[PDB]
Amino acid sequence: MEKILIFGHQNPDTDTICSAIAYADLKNKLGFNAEPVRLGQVNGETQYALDYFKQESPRLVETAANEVNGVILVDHNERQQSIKDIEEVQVLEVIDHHRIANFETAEPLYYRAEPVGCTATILNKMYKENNVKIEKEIAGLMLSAIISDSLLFKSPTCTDQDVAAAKELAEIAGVDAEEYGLNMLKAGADLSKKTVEELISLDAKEFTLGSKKVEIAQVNTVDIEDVKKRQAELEAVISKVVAEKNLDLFLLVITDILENDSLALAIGNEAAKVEKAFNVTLENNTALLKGVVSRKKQVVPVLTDAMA
Amino acid sequence: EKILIFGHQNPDTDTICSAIAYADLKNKLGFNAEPVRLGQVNGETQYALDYFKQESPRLVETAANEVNGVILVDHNERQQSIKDIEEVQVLEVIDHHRIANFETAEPLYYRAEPVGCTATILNKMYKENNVKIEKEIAGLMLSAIISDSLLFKSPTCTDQDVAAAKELAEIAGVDAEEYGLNMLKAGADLSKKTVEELISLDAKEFTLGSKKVEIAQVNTVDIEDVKKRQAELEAVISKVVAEKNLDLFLLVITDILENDSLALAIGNEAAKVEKAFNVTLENNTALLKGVVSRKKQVVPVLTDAMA
Ligand SMILES: [Cl-]
Ligand SMILES: [F-]
Ligand SMILES: [F-]
Ligand SMILES: [Mg+2]
Ligand SMILES: [Mg+2]
Ligand SMILES: [Mg+2]
Ligand SMILES: [Mg+2]
Ligand SMILES: [Mg+2]
Ligand SMILES: [Mg+2]
Ligand SMILES: [Mg+2]
Ligand SMILES: [Mg+2]
Repeated sequence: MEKILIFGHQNPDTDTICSAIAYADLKNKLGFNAEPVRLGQVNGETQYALDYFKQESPRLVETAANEVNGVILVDHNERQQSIKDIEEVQVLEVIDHHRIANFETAEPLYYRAEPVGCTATILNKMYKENNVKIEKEIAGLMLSAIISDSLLFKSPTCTDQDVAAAKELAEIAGVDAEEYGLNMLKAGADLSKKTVEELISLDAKEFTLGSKKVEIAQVNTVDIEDVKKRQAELEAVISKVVAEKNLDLFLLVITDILENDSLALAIGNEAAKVEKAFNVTLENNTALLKGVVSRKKQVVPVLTDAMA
Repeated sequence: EKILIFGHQNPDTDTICSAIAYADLKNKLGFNAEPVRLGQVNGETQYALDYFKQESPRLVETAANEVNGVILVDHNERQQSIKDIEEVQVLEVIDHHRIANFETAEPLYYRAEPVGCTATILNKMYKENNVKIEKEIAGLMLSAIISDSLLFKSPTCTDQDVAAAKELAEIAGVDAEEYGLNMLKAGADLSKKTVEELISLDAKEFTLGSKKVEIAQVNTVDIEDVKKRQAELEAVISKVVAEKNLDLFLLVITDILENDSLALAIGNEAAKVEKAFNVTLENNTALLKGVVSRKKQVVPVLTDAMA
């Protein structure tokens, strides 16, 4: 039975780790041969979930073509967010909830994207479609992904489907979603103890917006000022990445997850397009974005329109 | 509120019938959809609309003057879609092709399955939403499946396609084999067709690596009947190659009873057809035994060969 690898994006988050584990479980329970893997270090929010539910971290890989011919992507599609040698393997399936870009196949495939708040909400439907029981620990990881992506049901990407899926999965997992979820989210927002290099990379994604090359990184914090007081250090590492990767823009979004507001720090030739996108004035490279917490819903679309 | 649903340029039975069927499902669920088309209805699709007493979808050239959002069926690539596709939001895609030249600003509902026909996916969607398929609509969906599968002979045809067709033929009240052989024959009637029509009726454009390609297909019950028009075919094909700056125009002339095709290849990259199929072009043509599917048996190997 031909082996496949399943993985999410570079700089993995809880949905990218847990949705890879869950979809590999659904495949293997149906008699196939899948291994969930990861493309970077597990963050502290995800580690809390894996520890709580007694599950192992997926194996770390740098490339896939040395191992397999076919892969499945979860929680992303764009080539520059994926594994370094993505061109060298066949993408058999994608299960995702993002915009589509920089993604091509030579052959027909199973591509399933729904504009819901979490990839795991889609995988929940797929377990039921295939008459596979969800084990307690698997449901716990799927719940963890929904809580992470929805910021405990506060994010504007959260839908009635995500809420319903979380209710089902919390019951299967044997946990109170609010109590568990608060503890998990707090494990991820712990950060006056992280390097600025980690801050700008632990939830960074690259994009192309028209002709322009862009990186958008986000930090969950419970306090904007204990990030903002490090602006000189943040500018030094961000400017280095801008030069090395030839970026037109690096946008750091520092989100207060308990107030649902964000501070932007924008560096690069196209920093003024942030002003157009959010109707905002950059002063000393920053601006407050009130209400903005979602990169896929509230940052990527307007930044595209402003840049074009 | 108002949305348009449509398939590819040079519409086939799946593109017309899946647009009609998905609009029906949206409308039965309380939404506001109209199915439209991007080109003239072919003789196969016309046979189906006459048989099931259904009108042809309204022909449109642009969408942005009418609506803000659209739904694509049976395609995704921009160059196969409506000319002003960049000026509207794509809300959903239901499809069974490779993905390319397709980008959105926002998340969307994208549902592609590597099955034999878009209508096979829509059949599942009616069930997921608990909506009854009307007799006339089931016949159109059936027509789409028979068309894309060449009466269950194409290698794209899966067990899901066969199962869908069996349910829909029962709802439609027809024998699939008898109706299907007749419908397919209606599209294989090339007697009143100009060579301009022959190379455009079922033509699709692609970019394969960095090479610009057009692949047209024609259904026949006698390859040699179209092969005797080769000089006239080469005239119109070469005109297209020049006008569109193509690296390759490939005409695939398919014997729908024998499951073989004759290739006619014109353009700088014609020799890549020899590599893709392990054949030798003689006077610009080569027999491709077993080859009937563009999405499964032509596009992938041509892509490899041209890389
Ligand atoms: Cl009519
Ligand atoms: F995610
Ligand atoms: F089709
Ligand atoms: Mg993610
Ligand atoms: Mg996600
Ligand atoms: Mg996430
Ligand atoms: Mg995120
Ligand atoms: Mg079609
Ligand atoms: Mg089709
Ligand atoms: Mg077709
Ligand atoms: Mg076709």
